[PDB]
Amino acid sequence: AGKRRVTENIGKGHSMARVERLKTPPRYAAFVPFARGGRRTHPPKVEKIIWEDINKKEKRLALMSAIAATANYDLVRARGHIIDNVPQLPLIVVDDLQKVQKTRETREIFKKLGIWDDIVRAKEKSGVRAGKGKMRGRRYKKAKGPLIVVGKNEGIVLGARNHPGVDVVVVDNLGVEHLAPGTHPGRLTVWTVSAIERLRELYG
Amino acid sequence: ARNKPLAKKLRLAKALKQNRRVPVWVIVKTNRRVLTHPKRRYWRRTKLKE
Amino acid sequence: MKISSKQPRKQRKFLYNAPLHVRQKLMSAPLSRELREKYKVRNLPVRVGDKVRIMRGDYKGHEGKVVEVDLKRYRIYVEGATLRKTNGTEVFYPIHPSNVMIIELNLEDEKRKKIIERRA
Amino acid sequence: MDPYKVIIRPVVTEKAISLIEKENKLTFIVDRRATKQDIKRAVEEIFNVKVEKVNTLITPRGEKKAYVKLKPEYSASEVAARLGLF
Amino acid sequence: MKPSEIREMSIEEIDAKIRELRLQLAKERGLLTMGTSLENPMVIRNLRRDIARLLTIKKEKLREREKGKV
RNA sequence: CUAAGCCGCCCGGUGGAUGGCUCGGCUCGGGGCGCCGACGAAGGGCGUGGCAAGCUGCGAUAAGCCCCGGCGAGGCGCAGGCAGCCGUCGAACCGGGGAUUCCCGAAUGGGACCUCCCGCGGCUUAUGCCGCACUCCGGGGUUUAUCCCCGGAGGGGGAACGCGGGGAAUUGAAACAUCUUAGUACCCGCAGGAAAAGAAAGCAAAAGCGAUGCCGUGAGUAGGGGCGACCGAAAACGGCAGAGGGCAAACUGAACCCCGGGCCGACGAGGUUCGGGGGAUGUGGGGUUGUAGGGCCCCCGUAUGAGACCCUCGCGGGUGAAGCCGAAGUCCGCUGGAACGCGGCGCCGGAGAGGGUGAUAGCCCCGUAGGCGUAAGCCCGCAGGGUCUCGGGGGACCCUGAGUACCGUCGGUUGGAUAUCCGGCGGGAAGCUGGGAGGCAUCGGCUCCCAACCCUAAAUACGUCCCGAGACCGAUAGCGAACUAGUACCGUGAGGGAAAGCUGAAAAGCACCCCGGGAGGGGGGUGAAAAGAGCCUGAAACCGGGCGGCG
RNA sequence: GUAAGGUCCGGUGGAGCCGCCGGUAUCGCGGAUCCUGCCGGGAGUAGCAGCGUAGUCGGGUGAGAAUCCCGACCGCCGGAGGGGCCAGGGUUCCACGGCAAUGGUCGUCAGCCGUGGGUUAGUCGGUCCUAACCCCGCCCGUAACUCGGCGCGGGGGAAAG
Repeated sequence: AGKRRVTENIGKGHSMARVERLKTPPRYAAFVPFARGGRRTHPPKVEKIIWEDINKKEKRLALMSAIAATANYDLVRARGHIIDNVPQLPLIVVDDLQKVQKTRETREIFKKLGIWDDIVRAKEKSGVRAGKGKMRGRRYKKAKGPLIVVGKNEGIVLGARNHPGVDVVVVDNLGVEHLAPGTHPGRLTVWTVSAIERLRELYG
Repeated sequence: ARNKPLAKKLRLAKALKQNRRVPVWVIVKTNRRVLTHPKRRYWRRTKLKE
Repeated sequence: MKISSKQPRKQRKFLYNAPLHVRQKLMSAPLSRELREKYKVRNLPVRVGDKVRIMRGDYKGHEGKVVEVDLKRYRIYVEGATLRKTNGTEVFYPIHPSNVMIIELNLEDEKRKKIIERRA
Repeated sequence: MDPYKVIIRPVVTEKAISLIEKENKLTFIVDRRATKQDIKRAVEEIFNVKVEKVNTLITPRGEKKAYVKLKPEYSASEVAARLGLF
Repeated sequence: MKPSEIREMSIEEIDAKIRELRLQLAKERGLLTMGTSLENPMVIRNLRRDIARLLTIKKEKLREREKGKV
């Protein structure tokens, strides 16, 4: 880019700067980073290293800390989640939740549990963002709500997929960003008995 | 110039037919968007390619 | 009919350069409640013989027949939805088919009846 | 060239009409690849007349124009009337 | 003209129709530059496409005859 | 009540910054798809629209012609006009198959200072059609002229990648010659959708491994180097993918191959026969390897069985175009030109991805989550018809690649150093009772192997293309080109190469009156708003006027 | 607010935008005789002389005439500023209708703009012949070629021979 132009330098003598210029009329300057249409001085390069490495033990410790912070009332409230009607933290539910595969049934269950207010909050806080991301397909900046962690997927993913800000994750695939979106820990989480047992087995 | 080959004469004929203004109905249809084409020529200023 | 890409550029490019057989489908309008109950279908492409009621814009609540359909511009002309020129001549207002609801259907076409049978 | 593929159209200019009236000459824009024999045969077969002379030229626009002079036994005015030239 | 009615006739009739349409097209092309009050400005296009249809169907008939003979 | 002039604010002009928008760029793991051409390619020239100049598409049937299928009422390219025409006998559009397809161009019957001209043999009544370049291969004839005829090849193009040859300098060494730059730029030749390599005369030595290619690492190590500057691997180990086969000879000896015709079989596989061309200077059968393998001979055993492959007269299934289905508000009040907004009342959700719609919409529309269908073609299977392959011991006989391996010298190349590889010159064996390698040369031991003939999928390399995506750019940016862009234009020529996006929800694009030769000006209209086409916002510089201050 | 700057008020504008936390980057301009675009003073100034110093009167057209048209007078060239015709240019040729721009001023005029037209060959020239010279095939060289070359066979080569 900017390097396809054939130029010749006028040199000294003429009352002009010694700049590469085209050999055809009207003989504009070219190829130099300060000329219109020329190459950029230091453009982005595909060879740049962007991947960041983290030790496995450090990642495991961070995941354990995030899981622990999930059960803190102060952190969950300070993050922004609505837990006014939440019975207790952490919220443990029977394994029957994993078999629900209808969104209306999931909505009724969530209303009974007390996270429907958080779902409504996520829907209300989602909206159109500012900037050029709308051109590139990022028009909406959606918020995050309750996170459902289960020991086995028996239709709960399909049942609760469509709820705003709601993610259903199997315990074996749980990550740090699932529990602390945007580097902010204290996400409202709903665990199952099987998930708690798998947590006891793994201890991390 | 007095003596001309047929192929060169035909090429000159094509250039002569090309050299004309954009139709008024074309301008109306395009809503003052298409006003000219890059093949306009003045015989004494802009010369032919051949 | 199948726009899998979620990129706005590709969606708008498909909309702008859609072929005519796709622009045919892209001109559907919702039916009235009575017609929906009668035919078990939700919407149909707008024909000329149809009678519609305008639901949005300056002519909301006005009912009239369809007099012209432009697939290229994605527009329809409804009788009575007119503007006055400075010299006193009537002109039609182009209305997107999504802003109207069909209240009377022109079912003289066996292929249109086949569409209804397929979708019911 | 096969006849009925030679003649493209007639010429209806003032010079053309004057030639029709005075010198018993029709004038046609014809295919560039056609020769004088092809033009003569095409005119004779199409209009059931006898051709006396054929002259050809290539216009500055690339088209080929043919002046066809008919024999005195045949009137070019009748052919012009048949063709609508009048 | 329509392909069905073109197929309904034989090779000689198709050839005669082609010759008649070529002559008529020449006459309309002359009248186009002669007059100005053209009632139908699509005569030339229609005649050209009818000539194309006639030639195509005649060639198809010749191919079918050769295939049947072989 | 100061003339010019100076500074500040306001209004107007000139100009086109900023902001918002984006059918265009750029970059990517993954997936798909990858050659066209004498049955005349790519690239060009010229024509072609009722009004038609550019681009695009087509070729005298010329923004098109025909046929099966999908869609289902409009359509006639970019491109908002006039008049017409096409479509229900199903168009436009879309998937598949056909027809036409001027001239130049490998250009090919013979010529090109002009992409246009000039011929010779057959048929044809004539129109008109076919054949006629050069360098070869397999054949026939004769005039034996390489003359005529039959059949078949090569030529040219392709963005990057591939294979084989030829091969600099600026530059670094703070100069410079060995060196580096560099087996680089470039030149020449030859292929494909990949190419090349590929099955040990190998790698290694307590033990062993077992074709090739690619990735990690070995490793800036061994090693080369005015031992200066610098240059620089392989084995082993961990992975992806995995596959092995055929000749020459010993022996046999026409049991053979190709072209064309016939007959059985099914039209195919397979079987058989006749003519022609090859073939005893060897077609076919057999055999392909190392403490050897194979041929031949002798001896014992076996087939009664097992297996592999070929074909579809037939049948079944899977896959496979355009495509089809696919839930839920357009309810009440307010603002508004227009609700996608606000407040209230509801609904669907395996669907709250994204887009359009007169504001910001899960429920208006397209779609999405999830399903369905599809001609040709491809794959698998059933059934039937055929062809082919298949065991151990001994020998005293035979065979196992020549100007080759290798040695000396010279040039190049390499980390290859007295120990890399290639080429020239002068020499040059053994050949089964044989031969080679094991990093200076020779002798002995030990270990590994069998060259001087050929083929081989997968894992890999690229992107002229497609799908999909993005902490990339947002019109001086991003490709040079968001647009009639490799265009206009510059140079005799190689070659060089721009600028240029935005009215409005709807043209509703200002009817009528006064003035003016006109351009236009003033009224009056349209619009929520002139946003008035010299059209979104209209910055700065600059210019004119008004006001305040000085003068 | 020391400051880099932030935020409010009045006006224009008509559709997106911001605070905080954590990341990221083609991240901050008065200079580079910097690049691209636009606009100033010089300036209503120079130039519109030199080598051929050319117009005047009466009439006409037209809204408009030093510049367009007719007549007379007066002048210039006159071995070229006259006549013919190559190369080169490619429609500049003709008629009608015009003056937004072009024309060193003006213009009703035009090699300018628009709309319609115009180039007719047995005898004129190309086409035929060959000259200097060039190309193709065989052959030889080259690692090789689109590169170099003698000799044989074929062809081309003059719009003033």
